Amino acid sequence: MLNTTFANAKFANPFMNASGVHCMTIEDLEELKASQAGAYITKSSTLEKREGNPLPRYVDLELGSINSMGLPNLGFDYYLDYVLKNQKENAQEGPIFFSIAGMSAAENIAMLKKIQESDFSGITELNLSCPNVPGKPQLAYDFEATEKLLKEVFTFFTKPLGVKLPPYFDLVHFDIMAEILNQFPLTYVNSVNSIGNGLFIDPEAESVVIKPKDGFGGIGGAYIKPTALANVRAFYTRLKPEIQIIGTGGIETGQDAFEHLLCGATMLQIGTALHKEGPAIFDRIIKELEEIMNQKGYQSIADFHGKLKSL
Amino acid sequence: MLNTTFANAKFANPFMNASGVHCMTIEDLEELKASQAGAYITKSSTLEKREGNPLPRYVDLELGSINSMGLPNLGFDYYLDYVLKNQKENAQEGPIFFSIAGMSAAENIAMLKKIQESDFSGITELNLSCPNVPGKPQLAYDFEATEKLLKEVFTFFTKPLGVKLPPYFDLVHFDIMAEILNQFPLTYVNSVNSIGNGLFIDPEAESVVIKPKDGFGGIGGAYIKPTALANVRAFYTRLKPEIQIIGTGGIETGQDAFEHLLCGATMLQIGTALHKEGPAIFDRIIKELEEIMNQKGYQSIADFHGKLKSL
Ligand SMILES: Cc1cc2nc3c(=O)[nH]c(=O)nc-3n(C[C@H](O)[C@H](O)[C@H](O)COP(=O)(O)O)c2cc1C
Ligand SMILES: Cc1cc2nc3c(=O)[nH]c(=O)nc-3n(C[C@H](O)[C@H](O)[C@H](O)COP(=O)(O)O)c2cc1C
Repeated sequence: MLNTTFANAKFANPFMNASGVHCMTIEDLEELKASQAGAYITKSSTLEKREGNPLPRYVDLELGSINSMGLPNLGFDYYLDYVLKNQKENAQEGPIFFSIAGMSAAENIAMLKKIQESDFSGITELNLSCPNVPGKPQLAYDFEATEKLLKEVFTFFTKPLGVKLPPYFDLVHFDIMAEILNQFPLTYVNSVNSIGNGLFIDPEAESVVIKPKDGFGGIGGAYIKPTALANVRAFYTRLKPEIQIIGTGGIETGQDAFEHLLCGATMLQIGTALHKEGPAIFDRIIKELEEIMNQKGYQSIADFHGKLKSL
Repeated sequence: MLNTTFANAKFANPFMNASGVHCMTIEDLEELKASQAGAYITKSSTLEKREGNPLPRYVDLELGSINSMGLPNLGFDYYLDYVLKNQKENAQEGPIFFSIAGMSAAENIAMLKKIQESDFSGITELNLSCPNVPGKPQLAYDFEATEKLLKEVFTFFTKPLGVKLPPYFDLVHFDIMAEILNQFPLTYVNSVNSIGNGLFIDPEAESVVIKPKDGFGGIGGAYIKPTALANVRAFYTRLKPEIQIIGTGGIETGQDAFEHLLCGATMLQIGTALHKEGPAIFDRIIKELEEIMNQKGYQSIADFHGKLKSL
């Protein structure tokens, strides 16, 4: 009963992995294809293969996780060849999502041109918010640079495109972003990427727990649900209906999923919890969401989607 | 063993209430004076009395709190007369802190002029980040507006002044702010105010939990510690040594306090936990911190202050 329509495609359920979790190699991707995830997305890629930051760069926290991966990925070509080959063996219902995170505007345009010129018929996600790349600030916090990039992208990109955004914390920022985004034929916006540059400390050792950037890393998990929900909701009420929303952040139980959908998310991505549990999480959370719906007498997501009530 | 020197004043310990919690009326303040807090601060005031937002506007959460108080306060004159009367009857070792949060630059300058002209010899905290006032974006997220205001304030304000800042999530933002602040004879910066505009949902009722701003409110408590610690540490390494730091955010145990001190905070403010526990919290947390220090063989905060180790 979780059938979903997103970007003109039908998915068995709205669950996907969040980019960067369990999607580094073809082996990881095949495991997601074999799981009950309704769809899956590749690790954000760059033109050149990258090793990422020094270890340790990821730590499981009681309330979530902190990481500073530094974009380790097997390179743009590796992922493109994989998706193109999978396009031929139609053994999946729905398109695959392809994430790109170029280190500069030039690199993102180059990758998008290649995607546009290829036979790829899936969905592309432009990551404008990686908080863990030393020397590179989050492009999506610079409204002007963001508007400039999107203008150049839409002069040639005609395929489905969505943007992964960092969290915003001021209503006026939502107004400004929504206005910039509403002018483009975007397929979706995905909120949110990690809460950037947080710090976790081991009081006994009196030190940080991750090696890169003096311990500052992206925060995810339970810590960020309040912000994730707010971002999904704030955008749901300001974006033109043509642009759908993928909600990412703090999803660990069917209840968390239910809350994102109530705010207005259509697809849902699980990061930290999937990293901790493995692909079996999809089976568990699908069962949990269905139980919630059963108890409430709901037979489809359309019964409550975007219907969060004010007081 | 928690003796502290801050703004050239000596305090029995570094603990104080965070502005807005247990400090609305003279009765609240007197209870703080009678508790074991090393110092205390008043509720942010405006020139005129304010009722604040409709109820419910504050909700305790398992991992913190969410609120949209709307600056309810008894007015600038009420707090000033109270602090002035207290100065006469010298029954306190250490100045009292006075928070102001005018709805416009003009209102802030007017209150500051009044403080400058009065006999007030305590410390003033200028709130540049109230995220719960409908229609007003956080001034501190506007670097240019913030620089202008401080430029004007320092052309006449000669008494001790500190600034309460909203959390920042991009290292470049820390660089820009540190450069703006370093040019002024500021006494301190207080990081951080609530994580702005989060959302909490009651899944059973399928609605938000607070009435104002459609349920969007400031987040505090365990949810924000990683961000709080990061802000304190990021500023500690960029600000000129003359500007000290007050760390606020997610403090509820001695260990949380220890982590803030390890990052570089000198004074510590407790918000959410004090709202939940009452002034008796000071007695508990002081014992917990001393217990940690005893186990490690530390006899004063100077032994580990700002000594967080990188990997
Ligand atoms: C180990 C790790 C790596 C990540 N890598 C990326 C990445 O390559 N691309 C991206 O857009 N987001 C990345 N994310 C961030 C997320 O996709 C997601 O937005 C985030 O973790 C918030 O969700 P969560 O609370 O479920 O973790 C990563 C998160 C983690 C935990
Ligand atoms: C009920 C409430 C009212 C608040 N009022 C103010 C206020 O008037 N001025 C201010 O600077 N901060 C205000 N804050 C924010 C805090 O002083 C503090 O920055 C925040 O709660 C983060 O700390 P915590 O994690 O200990 O709550 C308020 C917080 C709460 C819980």
